[PDB]
Amino acid sequence: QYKLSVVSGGKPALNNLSSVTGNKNIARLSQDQRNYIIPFNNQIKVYSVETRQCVK
Amino acid sequence: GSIKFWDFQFATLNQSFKAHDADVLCLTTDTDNNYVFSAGVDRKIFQFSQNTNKSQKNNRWVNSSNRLLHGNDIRAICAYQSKGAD
Amino acid sequence: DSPVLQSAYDPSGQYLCYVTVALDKQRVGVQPTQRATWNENFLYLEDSKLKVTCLKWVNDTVAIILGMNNGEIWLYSVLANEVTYKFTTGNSYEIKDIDLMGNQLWCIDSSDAFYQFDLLQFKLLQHFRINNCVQLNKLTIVPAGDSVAQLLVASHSISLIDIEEKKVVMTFPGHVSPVSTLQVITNEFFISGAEGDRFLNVYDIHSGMTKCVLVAESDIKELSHSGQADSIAVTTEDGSLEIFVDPLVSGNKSKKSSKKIQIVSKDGRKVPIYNAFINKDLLNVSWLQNATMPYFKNLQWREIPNEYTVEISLNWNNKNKSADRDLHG
Amino acid sequence: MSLWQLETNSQQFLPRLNGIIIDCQVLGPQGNYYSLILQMTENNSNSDYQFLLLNASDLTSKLS
Amino acid sequence: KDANASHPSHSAIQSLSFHPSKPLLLTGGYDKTLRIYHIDGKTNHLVTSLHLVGSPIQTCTFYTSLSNQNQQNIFTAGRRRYMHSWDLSLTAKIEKFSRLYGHESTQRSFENFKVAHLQNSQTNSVHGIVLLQGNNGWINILHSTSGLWLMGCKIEGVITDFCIDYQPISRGKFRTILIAVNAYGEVWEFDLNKNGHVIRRWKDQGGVGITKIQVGGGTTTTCPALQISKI
Amino acid sequence: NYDTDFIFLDIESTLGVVGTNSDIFAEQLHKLSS
Amino acid sequence: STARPRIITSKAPLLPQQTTPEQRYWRQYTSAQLVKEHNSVTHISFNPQHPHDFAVTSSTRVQIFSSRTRQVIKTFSRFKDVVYSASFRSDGKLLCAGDATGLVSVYDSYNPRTILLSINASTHPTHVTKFHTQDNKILATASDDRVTRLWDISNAYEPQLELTGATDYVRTLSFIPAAPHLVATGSYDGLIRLYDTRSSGSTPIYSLNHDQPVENVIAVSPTQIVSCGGNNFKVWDLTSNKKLYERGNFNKAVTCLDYVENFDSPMQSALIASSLDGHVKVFDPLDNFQVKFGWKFSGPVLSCAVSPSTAQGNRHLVAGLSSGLLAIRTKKKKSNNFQRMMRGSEYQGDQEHIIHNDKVRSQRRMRAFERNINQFKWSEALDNAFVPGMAKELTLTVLQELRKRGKVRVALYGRDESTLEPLLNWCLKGIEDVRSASIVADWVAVVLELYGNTLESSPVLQELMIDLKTKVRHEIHKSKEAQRIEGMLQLLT
Amino acid sequence: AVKDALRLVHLPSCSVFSNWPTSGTPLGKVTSVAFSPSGGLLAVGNEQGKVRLWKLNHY
RNA sequence: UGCGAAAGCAGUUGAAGACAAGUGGCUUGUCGUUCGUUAAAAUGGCCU
Repeated sequence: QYKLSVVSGGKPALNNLSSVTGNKNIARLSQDQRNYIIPFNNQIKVYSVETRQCVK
Repeated sequence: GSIKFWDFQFATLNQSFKAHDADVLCLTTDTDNNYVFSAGVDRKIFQFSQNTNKSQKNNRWVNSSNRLLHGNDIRAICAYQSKGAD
Repeated sequence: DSPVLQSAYDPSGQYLCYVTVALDKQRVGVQPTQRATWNENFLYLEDSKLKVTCLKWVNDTVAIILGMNNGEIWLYSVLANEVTYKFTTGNSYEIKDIDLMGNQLWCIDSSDAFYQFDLLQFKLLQHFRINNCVQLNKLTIVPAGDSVAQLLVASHSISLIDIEEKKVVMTFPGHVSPVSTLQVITNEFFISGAEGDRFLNVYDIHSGMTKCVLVAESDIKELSHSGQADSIAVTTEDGSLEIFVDPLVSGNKSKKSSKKIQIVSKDGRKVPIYNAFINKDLLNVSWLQNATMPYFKNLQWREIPNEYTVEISLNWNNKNKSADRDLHG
Repeated sequence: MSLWQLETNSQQFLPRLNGIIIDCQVLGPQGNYYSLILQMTENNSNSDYQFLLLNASDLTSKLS
Repeated sequence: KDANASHPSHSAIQSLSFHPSKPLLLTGGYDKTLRIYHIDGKTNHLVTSLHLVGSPIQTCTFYTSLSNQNQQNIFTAGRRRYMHSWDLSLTAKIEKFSRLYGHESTQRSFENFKVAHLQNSQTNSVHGIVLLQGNNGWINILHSTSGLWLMGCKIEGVITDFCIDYQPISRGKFRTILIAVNAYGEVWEFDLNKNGHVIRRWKDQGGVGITKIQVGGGTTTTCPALQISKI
Repeated sequence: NYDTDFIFLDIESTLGVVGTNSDIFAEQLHKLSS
Repeated sequence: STARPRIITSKAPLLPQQTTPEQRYWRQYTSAQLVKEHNSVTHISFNPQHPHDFAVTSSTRVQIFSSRTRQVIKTFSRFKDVVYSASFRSDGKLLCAGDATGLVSVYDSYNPRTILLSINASTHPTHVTKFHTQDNKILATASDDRVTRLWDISNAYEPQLELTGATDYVRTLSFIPAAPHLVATGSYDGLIRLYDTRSSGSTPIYSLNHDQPVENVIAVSPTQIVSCGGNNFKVWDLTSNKKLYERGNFNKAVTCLDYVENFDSPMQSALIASSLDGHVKVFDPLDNFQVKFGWKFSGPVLSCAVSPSTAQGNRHLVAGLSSGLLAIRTKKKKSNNFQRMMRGSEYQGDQEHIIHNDKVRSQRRMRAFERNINQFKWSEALDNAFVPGMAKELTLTVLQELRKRGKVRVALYGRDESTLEPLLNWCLKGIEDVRSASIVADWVAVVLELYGNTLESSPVLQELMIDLKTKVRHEIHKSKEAQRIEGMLQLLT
Repeated sequence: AVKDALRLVHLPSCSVFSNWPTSGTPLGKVTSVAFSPSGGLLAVGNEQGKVRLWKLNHY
C-alpha cells in the first residue's frame, strides 16, 4: 500500500557552462515586471515580486 | 585631497574628484591637456585623463590612474614633453 | 454628506453608474457590483457648470442616458467612452427627470414641459405641456407593454396623465414637500416618497386611494423594489438600509421596516450605505471605502437577522507591514 | 557587491550577502533591480546557489 | 469648503501639492503624517493618510512619469538624511532613499528637493530625477526610481533656491535646465540633459537676500506635463 | 515525519516521500479596464 | 544583506558562587549609616500607610526617623522608665509604646506633645504593644505578668479581653492576617499559644511547641506563621497545627523576624531574621525558606526591620544592635511662537490610516577595538586591547577574536621592543588565570617565534621573558599539584 | 512671516488684484500654497493646520 | 592519498606536448594541454 513520489523542489540550476562569464542567470522578469520566472532542476518556478510568493 | 576642475568663464565647478587622503601640494599638466598629474602629502601621484574623443567632446576628465612611488611626500611636480622627451 | 451626487443600478443590479465631482467637473463612472464575474476611466463633463440632473440605464449595446442641466439628454455608451448621441430640446431649461419604455424616451423640463424622443430615430417626437401641473420634478411611465400611455408626474402631488388627450385623469394627494422617488410597483400600485420625510405611501393607480404608508426611521434617499413586489428596500439619510418584507399584505395602515442593516468597520466607525439594490433573496449594498470609490456587498437578506450590522475591514491604525521585511525591521 | 560610480570612481557597497557574487546584473528598464547569484561556499561538497534580486532603491532583497 | 476640514492637521501645513490628473490634494507638515484628500466643491473627503514615525515632512510632491503616466509616486522629505517614496496603489509600499552614492558629506538633509523629468538624449527615454539642495552650492540630482546619483551642480555662494525649466527641441525631445540662485542674487542655469554644465550665468537686478525663485507659464514642477509633447 | 510518511533527500536535492449583452459587456469591460 | 554581528564577549564556563538575582538585589542595599544610641535598640517598627518613617525604641525615648533623610524627624522622650515597644497603628495615625512600668502610652504619630491615652496595664513591665492589623480600635499588650490583654481604646479602663494561660514571660504577640479573631502569642517557655477571641480567652485553642524559648512570632500567610527562638526558626501551618520547616543557620539565638510581600524584587516574599551574633539573613519563603543573602554587623543584633511592601521611594533595611547603635542600609531610586511653529512633533499617529515605521533602533556604542576589528585594523585592535582601562574579559575577547578571525602574525608583524612590552606585560597577568592561559600561551609562542632576534638585541624584554618563565614555572607547579589532588581523591571513590 | 501675507499679481500687466484678498479672508499665516492644474483652484495652508480652498471662476 | 579516534598508522612528488625567457640546438620556467598514480604580493579590504 506504499507509494513513492517526488514532491518537493530542488536546486535552481543556472547555466553550468564554462566560458560564459556575466550572464549565467537564466531567470527572467516579466515585461509587466510583476512576476519573476526562474527555472529549477525539477520545474519552472514563477514567483511574484510584489508578494514574494510562488504563484505558479 | 579633493581635486576640482572649474570652468573659467562662468567661474564655476564642472567636476570634483575625491582623490587623495591628505593635501594635494602640487599638480601639473601636459602640453595638450590630455592629462593632469597631481600629488601631495599622502605620497601617491594621481593621473586624471581626458584623452578619449568622447572625453574631449564632453569635457569630462576621468580619474584614470594612481601610483605609489615616493617614500614620504611630493612637494614638487613638473612635466616636460617634446619630440624626444616626455 | 456624500460625494456621490447621482447613482443608479442597471436592471439585475450588475453595474452601478455614479456621478461625482472631480475638482469642479462632473464625472460619470460605471463599476461592476461584483468583481467575480477597477474600471478607472470616466466620462468627463468638460464644462465646470454643466452637471447631470438625472440618469437612466437603457436595456443590446448598453448605455446610460444622462439628463443634463442645459436641455440635453446625453446618450453615453459605457464600453466605449463617448457620448454617442446628444438629444436636445429647443430650450436651455434644466431637465428634472427622464424615463424610457422600450425605445421611447420621455422627459420633463424645468418649465414643466413634456418632451418625447425616439431612441430608434434620434428625433423629438412630441412637445407639450398640461395645465395645473407646474412644479414637476419626477415622471414615471406606467407600463402597458409597447403602449406608453399614462405618464405619472409629481410636483409634491402626483398626477396621472393620459398622453393621447394630454390631460390629467387622476390626482393623488402627494406630500408636503417635493416627491423624490416615484416608482411603479405592480400593475395597480405605485410607491412615492418625498424630500426630507421618512414616509413612503403606496397608492392605487386605478382608484386614487392610498393602500398603505411605509415608515422608515430616517429620511429616505433612494428605494429599490424587487421585481415581483414582494420586498422593498429603502436607503435612508443616516446611511442605513430598511427592508419592508411583503408590504402589500394586511402594521395595517402604516407599516414599519422589517429588517434594518447598517455597516460598521472593525473600529466602530459607521460607514453609510448609499443606493442598494434588492431582488429575489439577494441584496447588494454600496458604500464608499475611500473618499469616492464604491465598494459593494451581496447579502442573502431573507436569512439575516432583523437588526443586522455588516462588518467591514478598513484601515484605521494598522502598522505598514511590508512584504519584503519581517516584523522586526 | 560594490557599484562603481565611473564618473568619480566612487564605490557604494552592500557588504554581507551570504554568498560570493558569481553573477550580478542590472535588470529593469530604468535599472531598478539588481539580480545576483550567490554561491554560498562554506560547504565544499556542493555548489548551492542562491538567486537574489533586490530593488535598487533601498537595496533590500526583494524576492530571494 | 476648507480642504482639510474633514480631517484636521496636527501641525502647520508645510507642503501642499495637487495631483497632475486625479482630483487629489496631498498635504503634509511637521506632525510627520501626510494626507491625501479627494477635493471637490462641497465635501473634500480624506482618501488615505500615512503617518511616517520619526520623520517630519517638509516637502511632498506627486510625481507622475511621462512614459506611461501610470506610476503615481509621492516623494516626501524633511530634515532627515533620507527621503521616502510612496508608490500609489490604492498596506502601502514605500521605499526609502538614504544613499548619496559617495556624496553624503555635501548632503546632510533632504529638506529642499524638487522632482523633474529628464531625457536620456540618445534614446528617447525619460525618467524622473529628484534634486536635492545641499550645503555648499551643491545640487545633487539622483534617479527617482533607483536612487542612483546622476550628477551634481555647484553654484558659488549660499544656495537658497532653484527651479526647473524645460525647453522643447524637436518631436519628442526636450531639454532640462536647472536654475539655481545664490543668496546674493546671481543665477546659474545648468543644462543637465547632457552633463550638468553651465550654459548661462546672469545676475538679478537688485535683490540682496534671495529666498525663492520660480518659473511659470509653461510646465513647472507644480504644473507638470502629462505627455511629453505637451512640455 | 510524525504522521506516517517517510521523506527522503535525493543527492540533487529533490525531497521525495513514501507514503500510504451583459456577459459580453463584462468580458469587454474587464478587457478595456485593465 | 544583514547587519554586522556584534563582537561577542568571551564568557567562560561559570565558576561556583555566582551572583544570584536575590543577592544582587539584596547587595544593592548600601551606604550604611551608624547612629550611636544611648542604650540597646530593642524594637523597631515602620509606619504602614505612607510607609516612609520608622520608629526606633532605644531606652527611655522613641525616635521616628524619616526614610528620605535618615535623620530623626521626631522624638518621644517623656517616658519614666525604659520604653520597650513602639508600633504604629494600621492606619499609621497613632503610635503605641509599652514602657517598663507597665504603662502603655499611645500618642499620635508626628506629634510627640499630645499623649492621647495612657493605659495603665500590669504593674510588671509591658514588653510588647501592637494594635490589631485588621481592627483599628483594639490594642494588644503583653507584659511580664504572663498575661496579654486586648484593650478597646475607647474604654481604656478595664481590658476588654484578658488572654492568660502562659507559664513564663510572654514577649511576643501576632495577629493572623485574614481571620481577625485569632491572636498568636509567644512566651519564654516555648509554646506558642493562640487564642480565639470570641471564646473565653483564658485557654488557647491549641499550642505550638517550639522547644526553645521563643523570641518572636510573625504571621506570613493567613495560614502559616513563623516563630523564632533559640538558634533556629520554625514555620507552622495553622490549619493543620503542624510544623513544616525549620532553619537553624545561626550560631546564637534568633532575636527577631519580619516579612515582606509583593515589593519590587526578584524575591516575591522575604523573611529576614536577626540573631544576636551579628548576622541578619534573608530567607525566601517560596523555595523552602532557603537563605539568599546576609549582612554581618559590628555586634549582637537585637532587632531588625525593612521598609514595608508599598514603600514607593527610598527603601530601607534597618538593624538595631545590642551594642547601642543603629545601622541603616538603603537602596535608592522655548517660546510659544516657536512651539506653534514646531507644533506637530509629538503626534505618533493616532487618527491616521496607515502608520509606517522604519526608524532603526540605535544599538550600543562600539568600543574602539570592535570598530577597529570592523575596519580591519588588526594591529590597532591589539593596541586598543592593551590600554590600561580595559576589562580583562575585553582584552581576552579581542585576543580571541584576532586569533579565530585572522592572524596573530598580522596583528604582531610591525612591532619592536617598545610596542611588544604591552602584550607581554599583560601576558604576565593573564598567564595566572585559567580562562586566559591558552590564548596567552599561543600569543607568547607566536611572538617568540617571530621576534627571536629582538630577544637578542633588546635586554629589556629578555627580563620580561625571564619573568614570564618563572610565571609559567609557578603555574606548572600549580597545574601539576592540581592533578595530584585529582588523583588523591580519585583514590577515594 | 506675518498673517494674511498673500497677493495674486496678474501678469503680463504686473498689477496686483485689488479686490482679493480682503481684510476678512481667513488666509492665516500662509505657510504653503498650491494651484490646481485643471480646475483653476487655490489651496492655501496656514500655520494653524488649515488648508483653505478657493475657486477662480475664470477657469 | 588510504585506514582511522580526536592520537596515529602505510604511500608519495612521473611521462608527453606546446609556449616564454636566457645563451637550429642547450638550459631554466610556465601551461583557462594530455596521459598515468589510491594521491604571497597591481597600495589592493565590508553602505547609509
